Amino acid sequence: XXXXXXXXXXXXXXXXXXXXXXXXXXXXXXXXDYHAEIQAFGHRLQETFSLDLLKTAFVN
Amino acid sequence: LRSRVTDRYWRVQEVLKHARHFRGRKNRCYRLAVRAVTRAFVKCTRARRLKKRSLRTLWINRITAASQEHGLKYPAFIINLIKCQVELNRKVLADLAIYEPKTFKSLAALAKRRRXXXXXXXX
Amino acid sequence: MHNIPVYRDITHGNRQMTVIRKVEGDIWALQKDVEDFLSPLLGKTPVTQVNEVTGTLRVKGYFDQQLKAWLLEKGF
Amino acid sequence: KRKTVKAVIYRFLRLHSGLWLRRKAGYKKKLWKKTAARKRRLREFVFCNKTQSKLLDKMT
Amino acid sequence: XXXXXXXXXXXXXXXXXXXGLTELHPDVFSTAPRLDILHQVAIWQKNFKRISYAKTKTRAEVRGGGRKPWVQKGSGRARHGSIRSPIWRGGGVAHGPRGPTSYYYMLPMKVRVQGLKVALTVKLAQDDLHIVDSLELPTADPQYLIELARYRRWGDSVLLVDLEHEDMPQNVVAATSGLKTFNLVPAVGLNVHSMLKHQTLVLTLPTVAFLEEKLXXXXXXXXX
Amino acid sequence: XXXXXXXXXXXXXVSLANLKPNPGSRKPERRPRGRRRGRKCGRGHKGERQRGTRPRLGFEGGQTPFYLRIPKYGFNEGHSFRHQYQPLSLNRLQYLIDLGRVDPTQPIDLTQLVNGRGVTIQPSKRDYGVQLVEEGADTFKAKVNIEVQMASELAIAAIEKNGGVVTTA
RNA sequence: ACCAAAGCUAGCUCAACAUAAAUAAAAUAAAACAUUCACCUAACAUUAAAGUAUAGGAGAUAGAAAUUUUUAUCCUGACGCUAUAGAGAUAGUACCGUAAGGGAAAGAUGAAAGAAUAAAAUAAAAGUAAAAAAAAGCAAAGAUUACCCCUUCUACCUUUUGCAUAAUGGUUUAACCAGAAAAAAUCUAACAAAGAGAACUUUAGCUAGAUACCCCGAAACCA
RNA sequence: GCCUAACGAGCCUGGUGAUAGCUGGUUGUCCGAGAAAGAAUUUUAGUUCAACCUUAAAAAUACCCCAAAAAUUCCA
RNA sequence: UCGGAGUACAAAAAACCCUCCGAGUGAUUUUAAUCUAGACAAACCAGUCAAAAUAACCCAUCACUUAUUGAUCCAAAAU
Repeated sequence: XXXXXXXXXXXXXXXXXXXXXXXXXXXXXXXXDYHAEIQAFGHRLQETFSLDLLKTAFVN
Repeated sequence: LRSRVTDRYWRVQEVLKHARHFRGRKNRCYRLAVRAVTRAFVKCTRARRLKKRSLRTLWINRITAASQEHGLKYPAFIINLIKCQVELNRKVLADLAIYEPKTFKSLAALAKRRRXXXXXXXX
Repeated sequence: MHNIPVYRDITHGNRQMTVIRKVEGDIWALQKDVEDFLSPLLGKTPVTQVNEVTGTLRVKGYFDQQLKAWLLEKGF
Repeated sequence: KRKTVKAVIYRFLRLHSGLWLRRKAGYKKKLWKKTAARKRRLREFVFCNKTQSKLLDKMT
Repeated sequence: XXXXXXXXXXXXXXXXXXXGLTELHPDVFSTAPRLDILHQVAIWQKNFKRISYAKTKTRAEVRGGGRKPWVQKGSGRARHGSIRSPIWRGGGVAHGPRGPTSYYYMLPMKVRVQGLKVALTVKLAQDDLHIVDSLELPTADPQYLIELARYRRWGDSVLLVDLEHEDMPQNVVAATSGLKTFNLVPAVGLNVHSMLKHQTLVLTLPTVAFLEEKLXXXXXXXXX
Repeated sequence: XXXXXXXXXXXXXVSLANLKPNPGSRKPERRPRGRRRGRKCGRGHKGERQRGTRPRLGFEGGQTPFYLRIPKYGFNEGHSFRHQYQPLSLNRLQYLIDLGRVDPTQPIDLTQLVNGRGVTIQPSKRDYGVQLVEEGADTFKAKVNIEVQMASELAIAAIEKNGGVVTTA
């Protein structure tokens, strides 16, 4: 349909003159959970312990 | 019954999107944009074909220079490298001819050594 | 009624090919029997089966007499 | 529907197999200097060439 | 000879009953359903229903005149004839639909018959076909039909072929009134288009009788 | 075998969207638009072949036509006034006897032969006769009466030999 | 952001149903032309006979008749199209010609002016913004710097033995605009000595579907 | 010469979308193969079958070809 | 339009407003009756050779050797 492509072209052209600020909560598209992040963090790096301290480390 | 709709306008939009940075109507008008695009692609192919030639010539010039610094010419150095069973490309040889004068000096020394040994064995 | 279908297929004007249609039972076994039967006689076994929703047995030669005799005596 | 050319229908004969037949020309006149064998073989029939036979077939 | 045995479940359609037993022998069944025949039948059924009312005007049918707008040479302009020409924006199209036609064609009887037969086989082996002794709708209300379709877990689209069109008002009245899911049609009016339109088929004993009679007579007429 | 394989798996119920033709059923009609054949639409460069005014068929280009150089005969004269007679083989007849068709003498006639789909329709044939040309007559079945317009010598021979009756009208 | 596009609605085509007189030509086709020419002026229903019987510079083409077969109303619209499409039509007006006659262009705010709600502001054209160190360029690419000089390359199309050619066409942009015919055949399916919905064909045929033959232009002739 | 600003025969409308073998034109992708001359024609700027070519199938064999022989014509 | 000799060197074919000569027939004697294979040449259409069988008897020379003609439809001495 031409309406969806005109709307997509208008949104993509509207984002050029307007730049929205980066948001931390809406950053990731999928749902962000603590356990998912620390799990991947444990799978990537060699060894990871103290999940509570790890979560606390990213807390400000 | 069909319609022209957005098809032609999108094709023109694409061509003009590829026609950016061009000078004059060629970055504006569609036809001149296409005419310039064809030439641009032909020149892309041709220059990408001759790029190896230009780089090769440049490398040959550099190696010729570095060789002439040691008292011998380019062809003699090439021959000596061939009889020395050296398959080293002229790119790396030029890189050594720039950054590492010691290696090229060693190769030139071995070159003059092989040349003098051949000239002494022939006599 | 008449016993079995027999299809004489013409691919071109002067060119002729034989075509059989599935009747009773599965086509594979009968095809194997056709191969084993035509192998000593013809010397080769160029048997090909074309199956969409039904099937077609195609060979190179004219066996149609032996075809009719076989499918008669068998009863299929 | 198509109209068959009568010019072909009169002097040509098509068989059931699609073969065309025509009379040999030249028997009509000036037979005085001609050999009797020539006339004899010109009184018989002859089959048309396939190329022209197809053309005459399309007209019938 | 392979005899197919199909179980006919008799439903008294009041509620909560799936229990019924009748032994049916649908010799109409075919081994492999033909997709090509079905497709050709569908395409044809779509074809003879075309009105072919598309119309336009060729340059000869244009109201405009055939006068030359200017001299051929010396004018400085391009060579041009009447302004009703297709090259002119005041003209029409030459290849246009304007010339009428008929998109239908005559399909062999054996083809369409084998089409309905094969389609019936498709609906049969797909478990979407059910056979009943009769049909009862005492209350005759939409809610009853809906809750019946939901409780008995019938298909999303069910084609009901039962009546001979000459009787049973109580059913037809409720069945033909404001129902998208269920469709009605006489046993003598059963067609392949209607079957392919729905995902589920429900037939009664007389319907199956006349159907198998017609289909056996057509298969026997096509085999002979 | 295909019925069991089609009934075993659960398919999509074959919606109208799942209808597909067999391979090579319908041709992908060629459209002249493209860079495949440039601008001439396969008509070639110029000539009268390009134009829609191209010369009529049956024309040799101005030289004396093929059909005009051919003499005349009465081949076509026949197809008009010829007396039509259709030959029938005794093999077909004995085949009809073997098909379990009507045995007795009395009902047998051309009409019954029409109902048996064993006759040739002659709508464009005026004054249609019926003839019998002998074939497949070896050891054919016996006691069968046949009524035809004019029967050939070997036909009457073959029929009478096995005890059949030839009725000439 | 400027001239600007983008947002709707009149409107109609076609099918069905209801309801004061008197042989016209020619251009053209037969690649010339002369006898000839389906066609058109008024009456002329279906199937089949049949593109047959015949006619024709026996060339192109024209072409029946005898005879055959047929059938009751009631059931309405769109795999037709929108301001360049469909009628020309918001109209035969404005305007042109002495006259006959020829024949156009032309509306959008919002539910409500209650007159600042809208939402993009990108088509060809100039403004915000010009060339820039003694340098060459069918208008770019490889390098190179967030720009350029240097090096590598004889416009497109048409027509032709051959065109960057000082041969042809084009100011640019938008839009409009030019391959629609199945006999025999190849192919996919139905049945098979039969196919095909009372019509034809047939020593594997028959039936159905699917595959190939585009536009503009005269000088003139006739009424 | 003139007959409503151009008369070797006015203009308007209709036949008419007259006729044009000519000239100017004919739009998306990819893959395989791939043509420059035999005789005729009120014909040479056009046609009709050969000289080629392409698609889809079958049955064959074909060429480069030495001495037996008449640059080739034939064949291991 | 056609035939022969060169251009066109040891089977074909091959052009030019290149080059030599010839024909639309002339005459003398015997006379070519029916049809079966199989080939040459050949775009179409026109041109050459001919074993052998049957009925009845028992084509040939010059004009160097070959040329020396005409495909359809339509008319006539009569079939």
